[PDB]
Amino acid sequence: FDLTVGITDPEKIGDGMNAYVAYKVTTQTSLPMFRSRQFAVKRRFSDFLGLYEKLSEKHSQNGFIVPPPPEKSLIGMTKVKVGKEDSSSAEFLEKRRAALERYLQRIVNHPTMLQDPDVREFLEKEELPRAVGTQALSGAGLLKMFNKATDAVSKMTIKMNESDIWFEEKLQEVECEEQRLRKLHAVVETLVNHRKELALNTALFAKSLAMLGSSEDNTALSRALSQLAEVEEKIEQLHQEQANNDFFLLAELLSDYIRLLAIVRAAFDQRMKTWQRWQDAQATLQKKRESEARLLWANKPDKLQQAKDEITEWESRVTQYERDFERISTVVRKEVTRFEKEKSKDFKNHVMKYLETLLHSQQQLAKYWEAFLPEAKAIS
Repeated sequence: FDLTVGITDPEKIGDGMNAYVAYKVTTQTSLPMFRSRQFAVKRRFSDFLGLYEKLSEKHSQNGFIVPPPPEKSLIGMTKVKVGKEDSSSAEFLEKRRAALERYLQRIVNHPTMLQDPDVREFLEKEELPRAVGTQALSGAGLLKMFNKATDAVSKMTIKMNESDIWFEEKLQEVECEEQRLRKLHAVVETLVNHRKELALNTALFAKSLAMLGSSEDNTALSRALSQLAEVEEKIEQLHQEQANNDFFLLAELLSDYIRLLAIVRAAFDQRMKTWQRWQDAQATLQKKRESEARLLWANKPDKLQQAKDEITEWESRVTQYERDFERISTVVRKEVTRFEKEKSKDFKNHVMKYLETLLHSQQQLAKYWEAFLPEAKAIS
């Protein structure tokens, strides 16, 4: 609907390792679910992240993807792309703001799940939202580790279902995706390596004019070289700004593509879990109760009514699983059609960044080269 935020208020408590900021959020969307219709909240970086990961666990157990926030607490410390949570204090605040508004736009991008009242009232107020969210409670961590170790053994026969007709595309694109993101972000790290010393070389190009000041001083030469100074500074500013912004755009796109793909691979892993749930449910309910029917001639009506209500309730649970297969697959239809429209949306976003680079390149290159035109038609 309406989302126009102003990220302000750098309330720094500690500097260096994982700086926590109560930053301003100008809360739009004046729909009548939002009470005051004009309000701005503060959001403390120690507070809302843990509660949002709690709510992310909640809408993960019914089954959805999460938008990645600015990450911390073993998520923003262990190989986001390199690491360095020490740098999230003063210089990568712009990276925090960028991925923060990516997170906010992806919050907007689930309009069916946008009608969640608790997170709307929490982002609607500024209440210092429940500061116990900074946490280390990974007792489910090793649990899901050996669950992943079991799924890596027992995924194969369930892959052969109708799931294959929907997963062969995702497997092909995740193989091509990990190949192209390996190559592309390796190019990004080499860009981080050499664009900075390229900017330093442009600074030494400027200092070469003082080196010319240590030589013959002719003013016709001096005007030309002092004009070339601001020429190379404009060129350095333009393409270094492009090499910064478009490349961390594509880096954030690769990162949240990785995280959303990991979420949906985990979701199909839970669908395989529900497969083995109904499978061993049916195996116990049939084998054990036809072993009771087998043991009819231990004649009492106790195991007869036990057989009856056990097969009734537990095959009702089996039918719950076989209907929840269409429920989970329908949720999969929803979130993968969300993926096609979201891929279209952020492909449009980085392609409008490309043609926006073309547009500001057109108007900037045009304006300062026509500003250089009279001093090209005259002495430089």
